[PDB]
Amino acid sequence: DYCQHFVDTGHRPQNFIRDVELIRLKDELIAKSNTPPMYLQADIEAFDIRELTPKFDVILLEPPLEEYYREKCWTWDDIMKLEIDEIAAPRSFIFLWCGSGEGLDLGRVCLRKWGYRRCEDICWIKTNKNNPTKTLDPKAVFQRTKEHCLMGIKGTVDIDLIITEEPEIGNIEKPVEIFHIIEHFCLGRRRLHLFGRDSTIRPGWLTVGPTLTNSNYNAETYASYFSAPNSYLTGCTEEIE
Amino acid sequence: LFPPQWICCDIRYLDVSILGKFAVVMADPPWDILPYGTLTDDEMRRLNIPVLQDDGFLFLWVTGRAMELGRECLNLWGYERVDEIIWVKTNQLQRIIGHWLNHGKEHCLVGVKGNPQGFNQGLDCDVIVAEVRSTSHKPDEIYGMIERLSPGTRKIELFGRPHNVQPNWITLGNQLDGIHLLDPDVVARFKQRYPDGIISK
Ligand SMILES: CNc1cc(N2CCC3(CC2)CN(c2ccc(CN4CCC(C)(C)CC4)c(F)c2)CC(=O)N3)ncn1
Repeated sequence: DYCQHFVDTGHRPQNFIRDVELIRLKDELIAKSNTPPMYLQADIEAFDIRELTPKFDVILLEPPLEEYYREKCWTWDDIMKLEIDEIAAPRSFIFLWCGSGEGLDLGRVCLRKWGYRRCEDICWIKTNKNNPTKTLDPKAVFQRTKEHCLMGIKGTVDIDLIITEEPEIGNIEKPVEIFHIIEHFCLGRRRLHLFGRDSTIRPGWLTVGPTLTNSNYNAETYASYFSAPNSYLTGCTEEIE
Repeated sequence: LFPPQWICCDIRYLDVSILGKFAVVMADPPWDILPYGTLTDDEMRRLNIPVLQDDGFLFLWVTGRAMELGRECLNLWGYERVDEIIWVKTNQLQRIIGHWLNHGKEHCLVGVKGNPQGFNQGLDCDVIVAEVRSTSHKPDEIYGMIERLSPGTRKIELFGRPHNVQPNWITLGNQLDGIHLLDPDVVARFKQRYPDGIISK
């Protein structure tokens, strides 16, 4: 009984999970297929999203929820009004970080509002092996030790769990493992990360965010990486000669 | 009456109003998403869950598309989803055991109704880690979590199997042995509503 044990010792049940065919060639294929990293500082509340082109095969959406700051926040009100479907390809994927509270419901309303159906629910379980006590949201019945990243599809190897140790108070980063889960899906090469930061910029990805300190985005340069004969690459095959 | 009690019946047709009020309801519905006896989505929507509680909590296991459907039923029945439990399925070595990702977990929505009072919110955390028993079985730790949250209270499980009977719980399911009831007021309202022991229309 790890739930009685956490009630005893403050060690969350996930503290005790162990281990938390080698075909890492797919990692190299992803890496050779990856467009140079591109990034653009932009205030997304005030930013006409349609200026971002072409349409994206993957959108990763990491809005700064008020609950990430326990000790500008975006409300689910603001998020729901983002015109995500105006920049998503007709067949495309979304990965949306919903937190652990109302987001688990409001983020499903977003996925449907923008045209997706949820096919995966990916949980970031946070261990506290390095500090066995936390203050609760008023509505909470239990202690919240996880965050949810909802996966949505519109149109025609990995587990659904990420286990890392709870980040330091006021660190809002999400585990880089999410990027590995996305890239191993091989969903295409137009990959957009809204509300990324300097710290998340990454090959194969376009990052847009208020806090970026530099930009290099140019829509014509960016669309050039996908012009024929590279328009349909999964991101997991060889670059065409 | 503290010790286990159960009622073999079809939960669609039983008159749950005879059972009184409960501080916790738990349900592991057989969503149509068939290897056992399934229920259509309207049948699920129509279950008379709202009569079972005035204030308290609902625990609602979900999978696949019931993850959205169960959010619907939970709101339709008058609840607010205020938490969500996941059970991480391990082996005996405590390593981890939906066409896009393999599924290392199962979800349980937590709903609140009314203004429940005198519960111990915060005692457990929203993650259960436990080994898989038979197929289709919830882990037993959920009852310990639920007891720590609402000790001594009347709890009712919908769609239990015989391995689910528990002290302080009344289990309803169609594969249970007969009708075993010890709470006096319940035995009363049962005899009044069913003077012949058949649950029909
Ligand atoms: C026709 N109306 C009925 C019907 C009925 N029962 C029908 C279903 C009942 C019990 C009696 C449960 N059933 C069942 C349910 C849910 C799931 C899925 N969850 C499994 C556990 C989890 C992984 C934690 C979350 C998912 C499952 F695998 C099996 C199996 C069974 O055989 N019986 N009782 C009264 N009226």
